[PDB]
Amino acid sequence: LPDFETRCLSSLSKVFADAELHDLPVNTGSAMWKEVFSFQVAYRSPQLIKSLKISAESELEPYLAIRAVGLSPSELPVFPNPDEGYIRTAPGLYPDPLYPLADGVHAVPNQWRSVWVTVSLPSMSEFIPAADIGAESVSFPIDLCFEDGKGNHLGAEKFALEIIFQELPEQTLLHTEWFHSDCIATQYKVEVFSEAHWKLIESYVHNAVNHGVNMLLTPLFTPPLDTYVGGERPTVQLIDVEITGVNEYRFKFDRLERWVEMCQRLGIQFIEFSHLFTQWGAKYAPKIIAKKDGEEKRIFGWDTEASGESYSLFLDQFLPQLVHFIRNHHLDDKVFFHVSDEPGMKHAESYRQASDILNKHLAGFSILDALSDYDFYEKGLVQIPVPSNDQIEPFIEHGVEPLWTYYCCGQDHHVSNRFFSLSSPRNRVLGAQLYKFGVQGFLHWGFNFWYSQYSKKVIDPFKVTDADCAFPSGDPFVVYPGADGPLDSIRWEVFREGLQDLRALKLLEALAGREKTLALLEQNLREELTFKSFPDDIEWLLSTREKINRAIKDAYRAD
Ligand SMILES: CC1=N[C@@H]2[C@@H](O)[C@@H](O)[C@@H](CO)O[C@@H]2S1
Ligand SMILES: [Br-]
Ligand SMILES: [Br-]
Repeated sequence: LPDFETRCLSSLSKVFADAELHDLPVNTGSAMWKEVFSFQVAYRSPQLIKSLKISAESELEPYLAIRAVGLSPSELPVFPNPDEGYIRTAPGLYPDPLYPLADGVHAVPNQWRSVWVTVSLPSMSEFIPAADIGAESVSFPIDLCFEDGKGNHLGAEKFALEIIFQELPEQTLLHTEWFHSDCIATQYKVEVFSEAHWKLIESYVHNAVNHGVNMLLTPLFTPPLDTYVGGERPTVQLIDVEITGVNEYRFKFDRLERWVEMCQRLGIQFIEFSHLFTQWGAKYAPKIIAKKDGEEKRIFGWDTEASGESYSLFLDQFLPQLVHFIRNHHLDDKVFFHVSDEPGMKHAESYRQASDILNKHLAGFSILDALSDYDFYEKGLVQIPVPSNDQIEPFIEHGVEPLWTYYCCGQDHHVSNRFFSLSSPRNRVLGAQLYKFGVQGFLHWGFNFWYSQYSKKVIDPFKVTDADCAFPSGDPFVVYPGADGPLDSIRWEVFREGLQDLRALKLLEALAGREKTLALLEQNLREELTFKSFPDDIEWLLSTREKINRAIKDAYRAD
């Protein structure tokens, strides 16, 4: 029999196959009802052992999954001059995708590998095992077993999960991760809005909702994002347009009704309409296709100026009809609009002209856009600014409400992000930051972006994770394409943990008040928590959440 060693670890370790493992063992934790709780087990052999049999024994087995932590390439792990908090800076193989056990799991000579364990807890009232509804908590063991192909025992670890008998309350943070339907169609080689495409969209949206996405980017017309000037992405257009004469249109909303019904069925709460003017300037219209005498033709795009009377007349016809749709489906308090993403100060006049067209028709509706110039908000050009987390200080200082934030490739220094080359505490700490600063919404551009920069070519996300050496690996997507639907990354699992932390902090505030809650979160910090300053440390984050959980368990409750 070969030598075989194991180590039980938290969800916040990243186990590399080319390095010694310094992380300390973790064999206990706590959670609430409705929480997803995760851990992992690292293992190593001097020998090549193929097709390990890995099993768990627990009363929690109906709620438990086990997956293999796979390795992904990164050619651009970092931009120049990365800060000292980065875990690695070299190109190589990084732990990231989570694969089904049925795909096969191996021990590879003198390499630490990992399996990842997910426990998706129900409500107390749906829980199948016996449980004392009058106890403050109950602990359950989870035993994980490794055998070879022939049934010889190789290793084991025991984890003890304490479940506290309170429910993690429903998320009220607004959270959008931009959803690229085109990337689904080109990966799976299906036509846009075929029945095969709709089935895949549903699977991808269900994953998003399960990970705390409650606001979905909704493609009225092909979203004008990450597209070179004079280029295109695959047509994704929910609105049907018939051109009936020069500057004269008729509209049908049937595909939009299908999309909205899908959102309501799967648990999306807010409809975020796609941008109506081109990125980084608001200079042009999106690609728009229409039918003339049965035949499809492009009527708007990079050859139709945003300020031209042609696009103005089109929107004067379209937008009142979309408002009628919104009122007829009782969506009045459930919608957001976009003008144009990421304008600079040099683009303020064009952004204003575009905003003025929408404001003729969309009075009473929420309008937001990603942009970070406070000087740009002062002049009333944008209703809800969404500043980046490294530029948020002036928005906080001036009491802007509702407060939103985002991050992307530009947020490479100090702040929370989700790059391969950053630690899992640096990802998960966002939750605590959103709590302390009273943030109302979080936006990310990259649920499943699987093209290169400017959408010049299709890439394979299992081979190219940096959009062809443009964006640090991890920025453009959190899910990979499995055979029948999405595969999670460890980064996506850790992001959900941050959201859960925010929900736990808000519960402790309901029970004990904001002053005591903030005092607990900041206990023994050398410096105040900010978006740029925090302990990047596994023990700090785990012990802080354990303290929050203990305070909830011990609090005096009303019925
Ligand atoms: C809201 C955003 N808009 C941009 C996206 O379209 C991408 O280019 C991304 C790259 O990191 O950067 C920003 S994040
Ligand atoms: Br051996
Ligand atoms: Br929340």
